[PDB]
Amino acid sequence: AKERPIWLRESTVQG
Amino acid sequence: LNLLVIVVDANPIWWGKQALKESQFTLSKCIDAVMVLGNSHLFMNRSNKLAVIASHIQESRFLYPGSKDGKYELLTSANEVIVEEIKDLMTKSDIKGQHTETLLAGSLAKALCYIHRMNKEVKDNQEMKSRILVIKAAEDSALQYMNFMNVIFAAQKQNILIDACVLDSDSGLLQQACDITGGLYLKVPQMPSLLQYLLWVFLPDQDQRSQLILPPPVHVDYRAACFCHRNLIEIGYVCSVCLSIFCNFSPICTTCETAFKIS
Amino acid sequence: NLQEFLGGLSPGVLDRLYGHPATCLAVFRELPSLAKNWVMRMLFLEQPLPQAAVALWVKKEFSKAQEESTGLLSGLRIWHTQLLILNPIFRQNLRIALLGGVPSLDKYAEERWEVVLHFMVGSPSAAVSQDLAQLLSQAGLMKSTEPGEPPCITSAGFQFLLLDTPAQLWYFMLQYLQTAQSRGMDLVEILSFLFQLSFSDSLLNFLQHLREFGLVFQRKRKSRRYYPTRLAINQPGFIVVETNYRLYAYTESELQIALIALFSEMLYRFPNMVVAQVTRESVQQAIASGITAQQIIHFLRTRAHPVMLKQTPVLPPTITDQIRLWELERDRLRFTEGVLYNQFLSQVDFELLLAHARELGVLVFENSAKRLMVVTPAGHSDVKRFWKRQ
Amino acid sequence: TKVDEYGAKDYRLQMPLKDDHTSRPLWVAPDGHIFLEAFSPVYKYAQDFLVAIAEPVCRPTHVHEYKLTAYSLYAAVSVGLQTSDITEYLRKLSKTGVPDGIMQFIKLCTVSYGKVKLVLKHNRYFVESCHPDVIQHLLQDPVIRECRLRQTVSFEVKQEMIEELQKRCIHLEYPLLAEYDFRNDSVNPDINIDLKPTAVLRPYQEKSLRKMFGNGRARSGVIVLPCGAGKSLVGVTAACTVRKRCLVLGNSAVSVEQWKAQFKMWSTIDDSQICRFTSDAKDKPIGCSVAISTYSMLGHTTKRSWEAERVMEWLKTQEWGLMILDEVHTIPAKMFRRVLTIVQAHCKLGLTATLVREDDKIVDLNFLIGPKLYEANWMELQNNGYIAKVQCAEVWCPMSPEFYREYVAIKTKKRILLYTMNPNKFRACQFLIKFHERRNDKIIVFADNVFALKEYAIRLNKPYIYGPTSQGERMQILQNFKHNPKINTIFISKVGDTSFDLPEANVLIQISSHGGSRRQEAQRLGRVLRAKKGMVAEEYNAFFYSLVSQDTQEMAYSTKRQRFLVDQGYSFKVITKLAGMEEEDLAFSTKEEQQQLLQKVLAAT
Ligand SMILES: [Zn+2]
Repeated sequence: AKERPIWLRESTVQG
Repeated sequence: LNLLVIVVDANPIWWGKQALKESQFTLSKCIDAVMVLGNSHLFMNRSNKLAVIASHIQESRFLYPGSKDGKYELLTSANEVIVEEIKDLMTKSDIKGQHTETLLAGSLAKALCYIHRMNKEVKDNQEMKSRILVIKAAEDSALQYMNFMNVIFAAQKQNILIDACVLDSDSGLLQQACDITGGLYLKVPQMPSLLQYLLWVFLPDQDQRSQLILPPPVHVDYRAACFCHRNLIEIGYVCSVCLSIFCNFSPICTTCETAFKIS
Repeated sequence: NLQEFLGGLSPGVLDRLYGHPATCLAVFRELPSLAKNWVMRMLFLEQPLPQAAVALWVKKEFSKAQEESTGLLSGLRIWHTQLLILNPIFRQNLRIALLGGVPSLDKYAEERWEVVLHFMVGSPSAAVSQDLAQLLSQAGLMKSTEPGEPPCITSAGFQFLLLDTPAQLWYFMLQYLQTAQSRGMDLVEILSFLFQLSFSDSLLNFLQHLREFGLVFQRKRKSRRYYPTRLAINQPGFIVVETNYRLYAYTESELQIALIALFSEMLYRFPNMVVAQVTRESVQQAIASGITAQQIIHFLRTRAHPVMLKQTPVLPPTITDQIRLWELERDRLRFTEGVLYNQFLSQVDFELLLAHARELGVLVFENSAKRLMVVTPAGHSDVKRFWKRQ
Repeated sequence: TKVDEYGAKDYRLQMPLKDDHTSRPLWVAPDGHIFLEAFSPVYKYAQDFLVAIAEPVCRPTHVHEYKLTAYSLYAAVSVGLQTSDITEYLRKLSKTGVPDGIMQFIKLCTVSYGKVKLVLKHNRYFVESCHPDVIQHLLQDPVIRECRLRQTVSFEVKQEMIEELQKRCIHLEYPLLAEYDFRNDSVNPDINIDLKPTAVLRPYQEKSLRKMFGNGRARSGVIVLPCGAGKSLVGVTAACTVRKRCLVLGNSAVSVEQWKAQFKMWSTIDDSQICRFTSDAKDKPIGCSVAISTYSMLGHTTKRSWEAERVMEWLKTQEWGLMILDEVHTIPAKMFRRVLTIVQAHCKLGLTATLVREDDKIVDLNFLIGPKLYEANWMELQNNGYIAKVQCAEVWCPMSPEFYREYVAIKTKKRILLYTMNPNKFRACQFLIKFHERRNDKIIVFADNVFALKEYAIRLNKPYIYGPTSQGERMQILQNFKHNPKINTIFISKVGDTSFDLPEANVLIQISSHGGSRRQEAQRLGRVLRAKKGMVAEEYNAFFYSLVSQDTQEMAYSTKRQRFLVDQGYSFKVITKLAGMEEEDLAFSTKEEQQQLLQKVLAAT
């Protein structure tokens, strides 16, 4: 639990 | 990569019996077929490597550790070395009437340790899938069972496939050997057309063997017998020391001399 | 790939190209998984066999491998249905190919290719060769337009520059072959030599060009015998990337510094190190020159110092994302030539024209709500002809 | 001096390369810049030496960047490192030699130190010097004579002109010595202050204190430490070690209150011996010695109460063993800097957490107080767990079309109120707060524009705080935030970054920014650095979001604002889009709502 959010875990840039 | 090892059973007694019989098949053609198989195996890829072992009643010797005809240099070296070494081995040989059965267990032992040596020296980056394409040509010896079984179990543990290619005779020990390690077992009845078999059944490596249709395995009769008679027995009375299959209940098994206590 | 190159060929050139010495073996090695086995199987057969046997000789699982292998070798025309016996010429040649019938060199190849790249970039000091210059100019990666002035570097040139040495050299030789046909050099004769390496006037000129590229070196005043370099048959990184867009590269060869300066601002140059900064100015300069962020990321990754290999990913996410965003901003405004329509009396005619444009591929964008669309000038003539025909 | 075909300067013919360069992990540029390797086995030793002689400017994970100057070299000599003691080891460590320029610079800087010493005795500042030639050739300029009040040669100097003379000597190549020999000082009796065993000093705190106390005489300087790192504890320890009268200067009422609380908590000194020289509450400042006041308290220029005159005259008359100044970044201000000359102190220690500003007045701090003694490594503290790891992020919010239309159309500066308030950022913050609220993470929203803060707070019905907010309501809101589970977010205005003791928060969203202010950015970031009871560095429990609007001046301010943080080493990750925003229902989901907000913004005027 208490896992990091997706948008911080991995790059959200379209590339 | 793949390291193939061809264990040719070149027993002079049997092959010279063929020579006397003047049959179509000859040891020269057998060696040529094995040579072609090795050349094709190395043909498959640069990383692939091979070796050859010849078997005799006395000992077993390795047959393998420019472009005059416009030939590939490496396969040319293989052709020359194997031809010269096999002719030397066959030409020079002592005579011992007492021992005439072909020796195969020691040849397989040399093979196994050779694969271990190559596996140690090769870089850890590339994985090596070794194989032993045993080609039997004569009946096996009863006295060799224990050693051959030990080498087979060593092969099982070391993950090497014993592909037996017996011809002219069905050695139950060899078929039992290949069954344990999962190697294919093909009994070619057409000796002149042997090479077509190798390029189709044996030549494909373990990587592609599963995704390919090959002759179904032969049923293996895992028989057991008493040391009294050597006859098939379904119930064995072994002790805790000999681990020997015996005939019937006895006060003490001869091979043990233990002080068995009745009850 | 070499598979693409050989696939793009006619049967008549194919069978001739299947020379006795090496081609039958070099094309054999290409055979990925199963075609090799099938070739060995039908290497000693003089009688063609039905296709159903080949179809059923692979288990139900992994049949896609069988289909792809059969299609690839049908393209190569190794066999013919004849109703699947192999080509007799290929069979004979392959049977003849199967029991029938250095430290200074690598440095030389490295140095020669490095000087070639130095000339490719605007290096004041570089090896001079008119044939090499014109060959690169006609390779599509360079344009001069003025013999007196040294040629500049086109957009494709930078993309080629940032590629890795293996892919770079392979593409360069691909262009060499394509231009060899244009200049009139026989393609088959030169091609067979490359295969023979991995084991006439045209031959001498071709070998001279190869020696200029650094793949081969006679070493005996241009003698008949040649000793190919490692690159003829076909390393640790040095850049350290920070989280503040700072690059510390352990580079002594000027080529690496020039490559880094193509997309970064240089700050200091130490004898065994150089400091550069990846700023908007430099990155957008490279993107304008023609590079795309993928090449820069790949280049920095491949030339990655061992120190940063431990961290996963090797390149910091912030650096990678910033480079990608910088390239995207440049092409925020996407330009596409087209012709607009106005004053559609009826939507039925507009829809019919839309269907016609979709069928011909002329349409680029359409707006049903506003009853309008855009057509490229190439399709403008077609749609105008349709309108005139009514 | 030599420039290659590219921007970088050429040093091929400048200095050589050591054969055992791989063994040597240190570089030395002629300009003074030094690049250390954080992967070398001797990295710790190199770090200690380079921190001793140079001040960091960039310390990323792999290759640290230090630059040395006259003040840093003077600090090294103060901790007793001679020119050979530093240069010999610098040459040994250097993998490419030491340029002659740096060699001569080091020699000159080290030799030009200690010749002139400034010592205040009996409320008189004497410029002592064992060497007389220094004074003989130092009295060339008329400013010295007019400044002066009208071996071991010393002369009294005017109190008011001390700052001017100090800055003059700095460029005159004869730095003044402000070391306090508290060990040998009978004029001012020692105060009864001791450090209780309960206080625990962290290794970096001890190192900073050691650098300050390089010898038996305390050195006057600036120690930069994160707010969560216990700079208050370090200051209390410094005063306790000095064992003489200490005057701590805060910057606001909350600062003075916290300083008094820290003194009582960590020092055995009795409550009656501590006073608060504050107008709202007076605790008999003249009665006791250890005092806490503020810069406005001392430097006030306009009318003074009679009682405050009496206190001020007493403070001026007395001599202080230690003068602690928290938040030194505000000192170079006119009124605040006047306090330095107003009060007399042997050593004026300075503590802070964000020593950065735009106007080039930070350099003045070197002579106003002293060289920057210590500056804690934020990344190393993060690894050691003393400071909560932060997943620094910048959420890019695309601007709404109409909002951008008015923003670009108008050349005025209503854009500050416009781009700070756009539907996309509003939805972004709403969604982010919702996500953290369901995650049980404490949120501290920030916004410079009180108008935007109030609009956001009313729309989200949250307890926004700001300047004119009543103190009682401020305390009530903070107490509810800390205790009440039902509320886990507080919308603080700029007042939050000034000075407070707020509970540790798991996230810190910043919808708006005052501008390109590294000070404000670091100040607000320090709030979430409070280490949790049992967190871990790699868990990245703490988060910081700096929402920005794309294609707007806010992007320029954000990039110019994150410079200090990236210099420390924090990597600000960009977030173009947020997953789940489309599915989650948020306000301003229709054009009409954006239109009403835009009309209100336009009517704001
Ligand atoms: Zn027994």
